[PDB]
Amino acid sequence: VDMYIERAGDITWEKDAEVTGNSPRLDVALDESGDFSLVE
Amino acid sequence: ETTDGVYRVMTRRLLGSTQVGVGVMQEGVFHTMWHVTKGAALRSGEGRLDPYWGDVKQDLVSYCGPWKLDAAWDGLSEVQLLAVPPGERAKNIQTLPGIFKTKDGDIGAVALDYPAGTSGSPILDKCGRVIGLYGNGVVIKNGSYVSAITQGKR
Ligand SMILES: N=C(N)N[C@@H]1CCCCNC(=O)[C@H](CCCCN)NC(=O)[C@H](Cc2c[nH]c3ccccc23)NC(=O)Cc2cccc(c2)CNC(=O)[C@@H](CC2CCCCC2)NC1=O
Repeated sequence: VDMYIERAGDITWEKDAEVTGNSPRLDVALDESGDFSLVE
Repeated sequence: ETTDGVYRVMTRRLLGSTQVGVGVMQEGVFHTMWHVTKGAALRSGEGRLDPYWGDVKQDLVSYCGPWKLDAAWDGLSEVQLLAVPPGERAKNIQTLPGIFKTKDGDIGAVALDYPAGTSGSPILDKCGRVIGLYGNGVVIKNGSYVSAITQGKR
């Protein structure tokens, strides 16, 4: 299995970008395997 | 072979390639999410990058050296996901993070949905610093996605 990387761009902030998405406040738990879960 | 930038993480078998993730090269260290590589070595041009550090619970791994990304979301400002989806050009998406409330403190979180192979795309503050990586999160009731802004310890 050949796992490799290739450049995709410079890391910069974009002026006048698309502002989208909501901003949810969520109670969550994190297990030792790195999985988040929602708290009922 | 280690020039700063955002990179696609690819796999190739006997046919074409697949994009399994994304990562950040900074200060000679490559940073990505553990579930992208499982700590496998990465080919970069002619060279090889070896895993140096990782933590399955943080879902992070670095190559060539210790974790270098230390910028933190200020809890207040909008951020940009520098999304690098498979087969698509890198695109900046600005958003106001929500919050994961956990027993061990609050983590900023972004309500943006992309394919699995977008994992490891960096999240930026206004100065262009990487405040975390995208791709470890939760699915809510309506089926949409919320990613933690996952940041390691330097
Ligand atoms: N499911 C939605 N809406 N969006 C996800 C976004 C994935 C972004 C990158 N991160 C991941 O791949 C991680 C890997 C694993 C890390 C583990 N430590 N993964 C995840 O965090 C979640 C975790 C999770 C699964 N269960 C949960 C329940 C509660 C809380 C947490 C979870 N894992 C999933 O989300 C798996 C899943 C579950 C169900 C369905 C699908 C995938 C199929 N969806 C997709 O094929 C794409 C579709 C988008 C493409 C772009 C346009 C918008 C749609 N979306 C998606 O694949």
